Amino acid sequence: MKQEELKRLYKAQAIQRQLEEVEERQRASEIQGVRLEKALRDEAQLLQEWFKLVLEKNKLMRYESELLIMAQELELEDHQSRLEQKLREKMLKEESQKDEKDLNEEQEVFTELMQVIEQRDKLVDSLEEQRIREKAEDQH
Amino acid sequence: MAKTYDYLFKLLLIGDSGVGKSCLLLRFADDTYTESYISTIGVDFKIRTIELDGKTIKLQIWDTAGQERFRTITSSYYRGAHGIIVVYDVTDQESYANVKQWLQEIDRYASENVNKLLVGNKSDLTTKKVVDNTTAKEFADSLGIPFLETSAKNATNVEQAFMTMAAEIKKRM
Ligand SMILES: Nc1nc2c(ncn2[C@@H]2O[C@H](COP(=O)(O)OP(=O)(O)NP(=O)(O)O)[C@@H](O)[C@H]2O)c(=O)[nH]1
Ligand SMILES: [Mg+2]
Repeated sequence: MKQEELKRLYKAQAIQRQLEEVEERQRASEIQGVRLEKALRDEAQLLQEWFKLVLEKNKLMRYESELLIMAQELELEDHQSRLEQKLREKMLKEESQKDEKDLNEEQEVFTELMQVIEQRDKLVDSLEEQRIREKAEDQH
Repeated sequence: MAKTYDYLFKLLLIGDSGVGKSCLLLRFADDTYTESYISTIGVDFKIRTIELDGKTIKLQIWDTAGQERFRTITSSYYRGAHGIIVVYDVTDQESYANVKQWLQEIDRYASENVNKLLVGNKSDLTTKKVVDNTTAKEFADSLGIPFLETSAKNATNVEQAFMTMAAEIKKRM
């Protein structure tokens, strides 16, 4: 019995099927590229087909990289959920009652939780760091 | 699939423990709500992307613990924010008084031109309301800061609050 960790695994499953659909368009796209190189030898019909292929290849490249992050995001969101729960259980005790080994691992979960949240933020930032160069690339 | 966005805005929620900072974030980002009170451990954030005028903005909404034991943790995250919502409880006078100290926490640790917005949450409980809308409004005007009464419980105005917050960040920079 689960709760809106259900939303997490459905989204995960969706992203993996989206990665698989991209790795097949990537194989398809690269099979065409070798076809048009040999057709290099009107040629306007094939010159614009290879033009479309360049854009298409670049889109799948940008899209794969983003999907891979979205999958790391949900794995971190799941780890955060487990750490947060673990920490709360250790906080149910009153601090007089916890001996020194409690505080050490209670401290440890809290820092691990803060570190999981930091990598969530590093992924958010990296999404912009790659969004900022994509408009430097789309300036053409 | 892929989510393409125009700008990224970092937001912060701050205010006394209990005023409803986490429930507001839950209402806005996940469209849920809980009557259980679970104190925020340190900080957390959630994403929501919004359509404002021409553009798609991605809102990283940081949620801070209101308990003083975490203030040193929570003040790290003031600096890199574009926007900071100060939340108080309509049924608690002392939480509205303490708005002033949270504003001084902003001036101490935030960036000089951070955007600011005042929110009196829990408008639902008309019975035990104590802080009058006009006293708060009056306070907020002539800081040049906007103001709104919300209820995360029944959802009143919470999108408006976050949308207004986005508007004023876009005017700037
Ligand atoms: N009636 C009503 N109760 C609300 C509303 N928003 C929050 N609450 C209640 O107020 C309590 C505190 O909410 P919570 O979001 O946990 O507060 P907080 O500001 O995050 N506290 P902290 O700083 O400790 O994390 C919750 O039990 C919740 O049910 C609201 O709009 N109306
Ligand atoms: Mg909370």
